[PDB]
Amino acid sequence: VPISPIETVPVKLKPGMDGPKVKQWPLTEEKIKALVEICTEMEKEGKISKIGPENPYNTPVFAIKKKDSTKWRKLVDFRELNKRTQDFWEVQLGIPHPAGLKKKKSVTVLDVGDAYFSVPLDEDFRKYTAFTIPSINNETPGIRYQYNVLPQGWKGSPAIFQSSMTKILEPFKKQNPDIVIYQYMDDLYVGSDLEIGQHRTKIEELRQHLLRWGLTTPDKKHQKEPPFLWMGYELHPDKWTVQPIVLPEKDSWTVNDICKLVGKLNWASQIYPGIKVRQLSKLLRGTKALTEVIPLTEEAELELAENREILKEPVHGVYYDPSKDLIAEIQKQGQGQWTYQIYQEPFKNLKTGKYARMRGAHTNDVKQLTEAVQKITTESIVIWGKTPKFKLPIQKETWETWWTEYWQATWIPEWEFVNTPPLVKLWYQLEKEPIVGAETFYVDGAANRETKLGKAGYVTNKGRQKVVPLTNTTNQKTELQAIYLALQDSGLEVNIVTNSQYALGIIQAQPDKSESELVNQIIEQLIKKEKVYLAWVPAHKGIGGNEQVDKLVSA
Amino acid sequence: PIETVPVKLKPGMDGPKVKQWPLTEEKIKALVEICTEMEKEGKISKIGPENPYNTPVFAIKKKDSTKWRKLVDFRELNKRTQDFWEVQLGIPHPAGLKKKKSVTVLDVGDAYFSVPLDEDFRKYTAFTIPSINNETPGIRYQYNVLPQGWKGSPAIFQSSMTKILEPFKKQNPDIVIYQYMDDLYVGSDLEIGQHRTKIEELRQHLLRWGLTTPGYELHPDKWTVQPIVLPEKDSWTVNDIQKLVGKLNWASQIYPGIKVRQLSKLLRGTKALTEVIPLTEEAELELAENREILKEPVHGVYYDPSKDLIAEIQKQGQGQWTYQIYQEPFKNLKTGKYARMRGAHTNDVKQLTEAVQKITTESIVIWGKTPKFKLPIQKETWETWWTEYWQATWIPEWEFVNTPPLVKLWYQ
DNA sequence: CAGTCCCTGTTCGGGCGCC
RNA sequence: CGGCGCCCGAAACAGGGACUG
Ligand SMILES: Cc1ccnc2c1NC(=O)c1cccnc1N2C1CC1
Ligand SMILES: [Ca+2]
Repeated sequence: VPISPIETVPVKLKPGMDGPKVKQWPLTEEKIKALVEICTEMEKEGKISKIGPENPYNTPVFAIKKKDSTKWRKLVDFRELNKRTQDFWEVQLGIPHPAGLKKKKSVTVLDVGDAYFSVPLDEDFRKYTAFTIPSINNETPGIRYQYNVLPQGWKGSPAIFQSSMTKILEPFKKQNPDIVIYQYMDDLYVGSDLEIGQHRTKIEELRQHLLRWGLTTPDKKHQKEPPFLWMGYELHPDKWTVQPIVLPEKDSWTVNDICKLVGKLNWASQIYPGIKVRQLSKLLRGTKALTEVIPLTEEAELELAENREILKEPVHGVYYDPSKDLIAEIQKQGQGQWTYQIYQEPFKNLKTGKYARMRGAHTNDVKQLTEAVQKITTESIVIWGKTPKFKLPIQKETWETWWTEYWQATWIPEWEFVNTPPLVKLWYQLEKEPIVGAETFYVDGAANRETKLGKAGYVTNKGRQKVVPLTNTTNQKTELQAIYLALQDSGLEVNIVTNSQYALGIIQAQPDKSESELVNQIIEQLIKKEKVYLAWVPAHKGIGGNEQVDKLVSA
Repeated sequence: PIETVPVKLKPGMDGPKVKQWPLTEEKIKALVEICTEMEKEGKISKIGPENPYNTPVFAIKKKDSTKWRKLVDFRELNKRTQDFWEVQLGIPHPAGLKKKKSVTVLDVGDAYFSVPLDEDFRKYTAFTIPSINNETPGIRYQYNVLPQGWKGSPAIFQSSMTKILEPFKKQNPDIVIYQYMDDLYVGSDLEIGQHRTKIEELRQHLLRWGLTTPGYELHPDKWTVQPIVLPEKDSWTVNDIQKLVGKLNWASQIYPGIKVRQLSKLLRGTKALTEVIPLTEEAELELAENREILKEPVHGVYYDPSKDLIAEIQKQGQGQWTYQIYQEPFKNLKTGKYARMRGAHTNDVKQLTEAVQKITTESIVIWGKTPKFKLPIQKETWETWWTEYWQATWIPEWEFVNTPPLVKLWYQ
């Protein structure tokens, strides 16, 4: 007889499959002599066993190495067993963001020893565990065994640990509604608004409750060490910050440097406001080797400069106070880059961030704001579980004009104006109705699929015509191209008739910026006009001067 | 201690493994207070990591209700139980339900918790109650009884339901009763006074047989179809004749007898958009003859039961939305328009959510099937907020579309 | 009726940053 | 090796336009 710690979790095999038999793959020759003994340790503690006839099971060893150890850590590879083992619902859905924690008076961290080996493997699954690895080099053929606990590198270990651990803590919590626990791996972080010593009452009173299930918590544990360093963060019960950032000063710039660079700025962006990555990010376009050599443009360095000075001074985030409202404020940083701050008490921030992502071939600021406001709402719901009151560089009339006109369903939740230039504006509007006494430019374009050659031009009610030859073009660009002419050659008010559904789809969404230089020019002409009514007709219906401009260019 | 109808995932496919989307603290609370209670009742019970299946859940308040309703998005399961419900047990769709002067929708879903559910199937009802900020891991349950909103639940309860209802149906032969998931559609030509009484009356029949029921009225006889219509004009500008011709050109994919020839010819030279050109009689008569072909039906448009319904919604502005239901392009089963819905003039996402529901509802009263939506919205916008405005116990299917407007011409 | 292109957007894949 | 965030690519996927007798 062995003994029985804590409730066991049923584990099956992917139906119609069975345990593995495998040959070894290389691992370093030195550290491996120690376990020949260590296995004999575990038999007596309950972590191992053996049987002769029953195991058609053998497993190899493949590893990854770690820095910062005062002792060496053993391992075994079940990878063959893994692939054959049922899937689980993973318990780590990701980790909480610091800015989402409520402020707690007292916060301690207990580190669970023998964490994976303190958990019983499923009785009936135990069998599949049998394994063998080289003695020192090797001499005689060998022997084998089975696992009585959660094996290192097994698929179910973290999941089964995590769920079991949770099950244990549950009765403590109900008897302690106002304590707060959080579990990451084998570390527990406990906290309370109780008085400092009586908090330590419950710290032991809980180490009791963990042992009662066989879970060991030493006193090398530190209440006096916080800040705790966990995943790039420094956490004190009153305030939090990111772990220290090292910015490469290297004169030699390879694309892998900029990459490591950007990720750091972006990671910095959760706390330090105003980080901009745009110009540094331009370098990455269409490059073959991650080892390639790339130069820094003047813009990217001027930005990198502005960015370097922000990191100069330190900064810290606060925690969330459920009693008080959430406030999110966005500033336009230009070049489709955006920054936002989310705070509760003015000038003390919970967190920051950027939204730089340029979405679509042609876009505008209202759209891009709308997007940022959405990135932020989601982030806010993940973290605080509510939507912020939004502070925005946009006139309530600017916005009302856009969303109500736009063809798409679009929304910003409850939000108010902050007059903080640059203010977001709409750079032009198309008329909804024909413009009296404006010249009417009928435009068409055509190109030939084979030769990639074409012409773009127009006819007007006044007799004015134009046709321009164009080389290496497409049917679409000529249709865009004719509209461009019609803008150039027209007065401040003008009507344009186009038969391009394509062209019309673009212009009507009132882009203020485009990838396409031709659209940018159209835009630029568009902003200069006073009144533009742009209309569509079906091709080849024998319409208007549409038939006429069709003949001119298809010829 | 009663039998349990076994259930199986149609061949080849596994249980739904779909992720739980983030919830508001508001709604996470309502589920916790709802689930602990449903557990105490042994309706659901806690589960472990050995069960790797998940369906998303959230919560809603039904229209005009301050009470929180739990909602599971079983869409994925229902796709994976599907051969079971469609092929095994059919539910005849009353063609009259749609003709009734009034139709009430009663929420009967609670009754389903009576019947137990097949123990081999229960691992497929797994859902996570999420935590704010990932502070706790999820509280995971699975359904022991017949889960609300699953397509098998109203099926397996079909027998038990038909029983409890036969008295009323027998005593009231002229009243029509349909059932689509957690909802029961009940309608009659009785004056609303004797109707509302007959509904309460219907409430007891299930109230005394062990059911609870958390206005509901529809008026299908009044449901109007939005026909295509050419503007009424005194005098026509060039621009008018053009928008007209283009629209007519569109319409002719739908009605083939349309001809634009004489109306087309009116535009002949290169003329200012705003000059007023008079309608020749020969065209004037063709257009009016066109206006005719546009009051008619469309040859060969009829509902075909096997095909899915498809709904397209357009934002027309100033609080209006148009929609069309069809199974194959240009053959439309119904067309319509909405205005002054909640959110009109303030929140588009709210209005469209409202819109999707009103459309889904008619879709169920008429063909007894929910449509697949083409939603005029960016994925993330809809996906971020739709859950706030949702007042229905079902969840139609949707995909996201962008059309710069040349299809806007459904409405003037 | 099918098969060429042109254009745009949305999956995915890469590779950083934090484990 | 997985999670989250991100930047890029489009070799691919999808939608819509347009031509080919
Ligand atoms: C790393 C971590 C992750 C999640 N929550 C916490 C912590 N540790 C803390 O440092 C912490 C700090 C302040 C408030 N809550 C904290 N806690 C909660 C337990 C009291
Ligand atoms: Ca043409």
